[PDB]
Amino acid sequence: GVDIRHNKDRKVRRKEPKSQDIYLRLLVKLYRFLARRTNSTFNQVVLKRLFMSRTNRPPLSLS
Amino acid sequence: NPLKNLRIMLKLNPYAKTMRRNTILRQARNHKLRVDKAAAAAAALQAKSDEK
Amino acid sequence: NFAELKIKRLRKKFAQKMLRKARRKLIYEKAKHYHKEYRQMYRTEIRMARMARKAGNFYVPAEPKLAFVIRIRGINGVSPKVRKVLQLLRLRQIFNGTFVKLNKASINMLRIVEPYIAWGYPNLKSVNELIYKRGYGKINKKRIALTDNALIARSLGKYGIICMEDLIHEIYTVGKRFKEANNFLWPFKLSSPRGGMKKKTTHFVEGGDAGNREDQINRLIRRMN
Amino acid sequence: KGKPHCSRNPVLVRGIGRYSRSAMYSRKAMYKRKYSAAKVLATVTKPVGGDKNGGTRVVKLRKMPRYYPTEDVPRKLLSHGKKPFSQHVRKLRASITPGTILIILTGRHRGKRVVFLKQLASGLLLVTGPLVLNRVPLRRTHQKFVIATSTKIDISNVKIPKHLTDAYFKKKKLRKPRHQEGEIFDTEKEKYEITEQRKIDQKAVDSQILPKIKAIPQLQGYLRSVFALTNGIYPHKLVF
RNA sequence: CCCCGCGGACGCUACGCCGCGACGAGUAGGAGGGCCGCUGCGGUGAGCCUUGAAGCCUAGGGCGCGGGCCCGGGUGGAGCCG
RNA sequence: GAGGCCACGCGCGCGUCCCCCGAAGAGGGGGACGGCGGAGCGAGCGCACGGGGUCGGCGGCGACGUCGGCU
RNA sequence: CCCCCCCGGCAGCAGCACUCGCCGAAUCCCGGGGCCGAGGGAGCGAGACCCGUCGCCGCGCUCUCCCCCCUCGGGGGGGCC
Ligand SMILES: [Mg+2]
Ligand SMILES: [Mg+2]
Ligand SMILES: [Mg+2]
Ligand SMILES: [Mg+2]
Ligand SMILES: [Mg+2]
Ligand SMILES: [Mg+2]
Ligand SMILES: [Mg+2]
Ligand SMILES: [Mg+2]
Ligand SMILES: [Mg+2]
Repeated sequence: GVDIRHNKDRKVRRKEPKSQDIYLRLLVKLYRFLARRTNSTFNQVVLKRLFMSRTNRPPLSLS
Repeated sequence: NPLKNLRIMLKLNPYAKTMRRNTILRQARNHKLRVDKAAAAAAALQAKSDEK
Repeated sequence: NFAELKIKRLRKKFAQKMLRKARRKLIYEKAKHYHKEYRQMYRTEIRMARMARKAGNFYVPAEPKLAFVIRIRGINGVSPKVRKVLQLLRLRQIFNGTFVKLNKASINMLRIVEPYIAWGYPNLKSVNELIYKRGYGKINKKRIALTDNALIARSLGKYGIICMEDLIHEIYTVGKRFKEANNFLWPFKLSSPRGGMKKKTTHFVEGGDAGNREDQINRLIRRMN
Repeated sequence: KGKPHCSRNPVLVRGIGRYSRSAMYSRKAMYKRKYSAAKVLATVTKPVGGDKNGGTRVVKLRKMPRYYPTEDVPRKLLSHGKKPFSQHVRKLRASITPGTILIILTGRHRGKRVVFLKQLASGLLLVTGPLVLNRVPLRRTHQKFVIATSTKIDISNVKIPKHLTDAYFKKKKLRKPRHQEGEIFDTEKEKYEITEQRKIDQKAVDSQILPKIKAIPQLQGYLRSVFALTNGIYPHKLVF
C-alpha cells in the first residue's frame, strides 16, 4: 500500500465540446491540429474556448 | 542491470572498462606474486630439511 | 542539387558524431577524476587518524553529511505528524529509500519518524549499487529508468550533471546541487530484506531495526536491493 | 588488400581486452595508417526471334506477384542476438573426457555403461559401449542424460573415422512421397536396416578400443553389467 | 535531371489509432459508461420467415470481467429481429 | 641511465613555458603545451554481456482404437 | 607459570593449523537451480526491392611492412616510430 489520496486524481475539465454541432466539431478538429503542431499558445487558448459551454462563452457587445 | 551487464555499464560509464581491466590485471599480478612467494617458502623449507 | 544536399547531410551527421565523441571523452575523464577524488578522501581519513594516534591524540572525523533513510513500517494507523514528515521525505510506501542531506533541520525531522524508519550513513559502494540497479529519474513527472546518460543530461545538465558518475558524485559528496540531483531521483523501491529483520517495532540499539544504525545501513542495503 | 592479422589484443575476460585504446593504437601502428580521401541485372535482353516481332524483349527477372492476400503480418523488430542452433557454442561437462565410462539414463539402452569417444558438432556425445559387450553400437547420446563415472580408459591415439559426423547418425525417413490418402498400408520399410558401412565402422572402432578395455582387469565385466538403484543406495551419496 | 527494374506492407470508425508513467479497499451517497435487457413509435436493413417466426427444452459449441449474447439439436406452428 | 601507464599521435603559422649560443642577456637555432588562426569526405569487412527470443535444432505417435477439448 | 627486560631476530598476518572483526573506486572471475520471452515497419540510405543482420555502446582486421609457431592455402602470435 502507498500513502496517497485519490480524490483529486481526475482533473475536471472539458476535453471536447459537449455540443454535437458538426460545424463546431470540424473547426475543433482544425484547432486541435494547430494547437498540437504549432508552438502558438494562441491556438491552445482558442481550442479550449471552443470546448466551453455557452455560459463560459458570453456574448461580446460591439461597444 | 548494470553491475551485471558489462556493455550496459559501459554505455553509462565508459571508464568502468579500464577500472575493470586494471583490477583484473592487478589481481592476476598479486595472485602470481603470492603463489611464487609461497613456493619459495616451501622450497626453503625443503632445502633447510634435506640439506644433507 | 542532389550532390549538394548529400554533402550537407554528411557534414551534419559527421558533426553530430564528433560531438558525441567529444562528450564521451569528457564523461570518461570525469569518472577518472572522480575515482582519484574518492581514493584521496578514503586515504585522507586513514592518514589523519594515524598522525593523531602517533601523537597520542584523537582524530574525530567529520560528522556524516549524507544519510540513506529506509521506511520500515506500513501505512496503517500513522499519526498525522509522522504521516506528514514521511511525505516530506518522499517515503509513502514501506521499504522505500531516499538520500537525505544531514543538517539540524533534517535530523530533527528524522527524530520524529524514528519508529517508522531505519537510516544510516551510506558508503561509496551503497550509493553505486542503489543508483545503478534501482535508479529511476523523475522526468516530466514520470518514473523513467536511468538507462541512458542523455536522460540525466537533459534534466540536470544545466547544473553540470551529465552522467551517472556525476549524479553519484553529487549524491555522495553532498554538492551545491544536491537538492536538484536528489529530487530528480525517484525514491528507491527496494525489496524486502533478504534474511529478514531483527525486530521492526523497536530501536536498533535495543535489538531491533528502527532508528539510526550508524554505518550498518550498508549491511541492510545489500540485503534490501 | 592485405593479409588478415590476428587480434593483437588478447582477451583476458570476455568483453575486455588486455590492452587499452592507446596501447592498441600503438600496437596497430595507427599513427601511420591514416586515410583521408582517394550491379545485379534485374532485366535481361533476349532475342525473341521470328520475323517482325521486333528485335528483342526486355525480359525482367522476379516478376511481380500474381496474387495478394487480403491482409498480411507486420515484420518483426530486430533482436541483436538469438543465433541459429548451428552457431551455438557447444558446452561439455568437465567430467566427460574422451575414454570416460558413461551411464545411459534414457532410451532402450537405459542403464548401460558405454565408452565416450568425442563430442560431435551439435554437442551430442558419440559413444560406443562396444557391441560385443553390451549391444550398444556407435551411437549418439545427450550429455544431459548421462552420468559420467570416474573410471576412464586412455583412448588417445585411436583413430575415430572422420565421416562419423552428425549427418552420419541423423535419422532417415521414407514417408511420404507419391502418397496422399492412406488406403493401402504404408507400414513397409519400418524395418530399419543396419548398413554395411555402419558395421564396418563399428568393427573399425571396436578393434582398437577392445584391447584397451581388456588391459585393466574385469572392466569388460563392468561394461557388460547395467546400472541400477538398490533399496539401500541413494544417488546423492554415490561417488560415480 | 533517379530510373537495366515504373515499383514499395499496414494505417487515420480523428467519437479513430498509438506511446509512456503512476495507481486500483469500500457501507450511506454521488457520477460515468453500457455493441446490457424489456415494450411500443419514426426511419433504415431490396432484413429474416410455412424449405418453418415467437415461445419452450437441451450431459451440444462458444463469446463477454459482467449485465448478457450468438450458434447446433429437439418441440412448436405464424410471425420476428438488427 | 643497459620497467609500468596514457580515451597521447598530420602539417604551416601564431601564442605560453623550458633549452642553446646570447657577437646590447639583441638575433636566430631546438623541445613541451595550446581551448588560437579562411576555406568540404574516409570505406570495407566482421565479433558482439549492445533500444524485451530464437533455432538456418530434433524425436515419438496416430482410425472402429486412440488423440485434443482448463468450459 | 606470570611480569619487566639492554634488546629482540625470522616467518606469517584478521592465516590454505576454521582463535577473535569491519569492509571493497581498498573487487574481480567462474558455475549451478528456478520463473519468464511482453513488444513487433528500428532503413536520411541505395532513390531501398530475398525477411531493414539496424541505432547507442564495446571491440577485431584490411586499405603499411617485416618476422615467429603450428597445419597445407588455413590457424595462432610479436609488432612497425
Ligand atoms: Mg495497489
Ligand atoms: Mg478510494
Ligand atoms: Mg498496526
Ligand atoms: Mg531463504
Ligand atoms: Mg504499535
Ligand atoms: Mg474501487
Ligand atoms: Mg452503494
Ligand atoms: Mg585476507
Ligand atoms: Mg513476442
